[PDB]
Amino acid sequence: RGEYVVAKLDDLVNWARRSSLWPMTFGLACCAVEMMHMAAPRYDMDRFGVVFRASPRQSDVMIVAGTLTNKMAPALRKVYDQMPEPRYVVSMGSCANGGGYYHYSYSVVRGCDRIVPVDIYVPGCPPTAEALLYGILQLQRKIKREKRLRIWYRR
Amino acid sequence: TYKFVNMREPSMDMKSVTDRAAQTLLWTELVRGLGMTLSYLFREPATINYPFEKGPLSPRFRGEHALRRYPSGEERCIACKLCEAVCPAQAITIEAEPRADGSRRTTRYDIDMTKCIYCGFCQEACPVDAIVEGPNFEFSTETHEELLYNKEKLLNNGDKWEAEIAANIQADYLYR
Amino acid sequence: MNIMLTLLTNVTLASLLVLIAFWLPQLNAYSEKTSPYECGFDPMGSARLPFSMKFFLVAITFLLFDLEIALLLPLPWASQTNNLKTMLTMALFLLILLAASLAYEWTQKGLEWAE
Amino acid sequence: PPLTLEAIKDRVLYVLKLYDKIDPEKLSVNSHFMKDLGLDSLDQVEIIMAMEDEFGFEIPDIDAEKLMCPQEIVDYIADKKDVYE
Amino acid sequence: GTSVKPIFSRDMNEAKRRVRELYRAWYREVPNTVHLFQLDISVKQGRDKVREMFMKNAHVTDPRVVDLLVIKGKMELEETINVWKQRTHIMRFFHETEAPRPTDFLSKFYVGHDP
Ligand SMILES: COC1=C(OC)C(=O)C(C/C=C(\C)CC/C=C(\C)CC/C=C(\C)CC/C=C(\C)CC/C=C(/C)CC/C=C(/C)CC/C=C(\C)CC/C=C(\C)CC/C=C(\C)CCC=C(C)C)=C(C)C1=O
Ligand code: SF4
Ligand code: SF4
Ligand code: SF4
Repeated sequence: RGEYVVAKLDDLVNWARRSSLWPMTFGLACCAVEMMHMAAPRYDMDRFGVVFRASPRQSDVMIVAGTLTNKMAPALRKVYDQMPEPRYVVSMGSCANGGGYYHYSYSVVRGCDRIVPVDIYVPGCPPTAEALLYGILQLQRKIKREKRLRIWYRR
Repeated sequence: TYKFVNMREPSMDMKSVTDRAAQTLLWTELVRGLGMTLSYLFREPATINYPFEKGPLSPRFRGEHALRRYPSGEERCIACKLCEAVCPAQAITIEAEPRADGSRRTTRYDIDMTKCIYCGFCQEACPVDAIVEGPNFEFSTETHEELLYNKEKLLNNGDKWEAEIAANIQADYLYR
Repeated sequence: MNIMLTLLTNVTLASLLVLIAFWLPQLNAYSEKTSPYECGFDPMGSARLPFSMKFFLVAITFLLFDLEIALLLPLPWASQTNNLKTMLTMALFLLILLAASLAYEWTQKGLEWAE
Repeated sequence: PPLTLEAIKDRVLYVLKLYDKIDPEKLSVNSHFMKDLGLDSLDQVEIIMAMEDEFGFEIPDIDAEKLMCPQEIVDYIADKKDVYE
Repeated sequence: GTSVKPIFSRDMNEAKRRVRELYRAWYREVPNTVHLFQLDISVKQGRDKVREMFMKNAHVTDPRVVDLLVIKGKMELEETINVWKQRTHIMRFFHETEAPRPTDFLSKFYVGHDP
């Protein structure tokens, strides 16, 4: 039946997307250091299929790791625009989540969500590299639960 | 006491210069560089098998905030507002009101995880060990609003991680 | 028979892969998405203005150097002649003149890049 | 061809007319901007700019404030390129 | 006491001269911003905004103040010239997303408790 065929196509495409999540080298602050430590041998992003890649044209997930300030927010929004779809935003740290320590400052965006649609909120100051890996795996399951071709079949 | 890190003049004996020319032509330190990486590939990798294998922690680890309670069942919090008055990020909001029994307990105890800095200052300030930073750190959420913790959510965390948090405090209270 | 059949196979396979790459993925395009990438912030505006290349001398003498290899390449068949003395003298003449050209460039700045 | 007070005057009147805040009928050779037309000094800035850009040469600020009415405008642009009737 | 150091100008006339040349630079610039920054507002729609910005602080009379805003406007021009401001930074001058605010007392009374 057509539903089974589109189901299997959904599983294949979602598996590819979740098993080759290519992130972006967009570290901003101390939350980037853990972003490096999970790339360090101990946790090693590489075994999970995730390999760092600059040039947003060839990346899927943006881990906004660090404080997002007013002077940088236009750059972050523009760079998010460069990403071809599908795209995902993982927010690392309290600063990139809702403001963190400098939530009441004059030149800090009170949450990265106000600029891009954040897909996964990873809490911490900074989050432990295990916690960030957990957030990435949660995003992976999110991609696994996508129903693109199913919705197309029931257009 | 100081040392000259790069103050070495190379010897100009015929043997020395022959060795330098051999290293230049027949790449020698380059071969050493290859050999080092060969030696480490043959070595054991350091990666752990997350999530089936977890990196080591300590009983002092700071994670998800949680409200504890006495063994009787009554909450430890008495709304003294030390944690709210000491939080560097002003992430705690407390509203108190005398309960029906008479004990002073928070009618609202909200901790904003999206604004928290996980310093642990609240758990030091608490005179009754009511608010603690639990061992949990894998509590990422898909939406922002789920990170704005209420009193009920914090009490649920306290009731859930109580087995771990009681042991962690038991193994660390003597240092404090 | 064989060589152009090959070449055709490669070019059609490549053009196909391009076609599936460009028609299947269901693209959604907007102006800021195709905006030029300049490490975030909007580019100053150029990408076609003159871009100075200081090895212009080096780049052009590459043309003469690569030209000489056309004279040089008949050697595998030139060795199998009955006049090895003349062939050896002429081959060494080419190589010595190339060495002289390279040395003249090296001494008279030449290979050194402009600033 | 060489051009004289006639061409300078007519180009001055033209590029003074394209201005919207200027009025078509109170516009005259004797129409001082402050007095007849009722403008601002900031408006005189683009009067003298509409002078310079179409007239080619730039006119500095040391002299721009002196030119306050179309005669002075035409006179100055006449003495610049040596117009002596 | 009543007499204090000057910044750049030594009278109101020189401060007005500096204001005049700053307006000169801005007025000459505006179409270059419209084209280079890929703005969608009309050229006049930026020149009148420059005029309005100049007219905003047209009430000041202390010379040193006038030199201070002359330097500040020069800095903003400097940012606008070498694409240091971006499209969003420039567009902030035209408060677009801001809903229009009321001026009569009756609407303010209807909308909230503010002066
Ligand atoms: C001082 O402060 C600092 C900060 O302070 C706040 C900072 O923030 C930052 C900034 C922060 C960062 C940069 C973050 C940290 C980043 C890192 C440490 C980087 C870590 C990187 C890694 C762990 C990964 C490195 C990568 C490696 C080792 C290898 C990569 C190589 C690859 C090959 C990857 C795979 C990619 C690709 C494209 C290959 C896959 C493609 C294929 C297999 C295609 C196959 C196709 C087919 C088979 C088709 C077959 C077709 C057939 C058969 C027929 C077709 C024909 C038809 C007709 C259809 C810095 C630097 C900083 O210093
Ligand atoms: S959330 Fe904490 S660790 Fe992350 S950038 Fe902000 S202050 Fe630094
Ligand atoms: S540990 Fe968290 S809740 Fe406690 S004071 Fe620090 S930031 Fe506030
Ligand atoms: S410091 Fe402890 S007892 Fe005091 S208000 Fe905070 S949680 Fe309650």
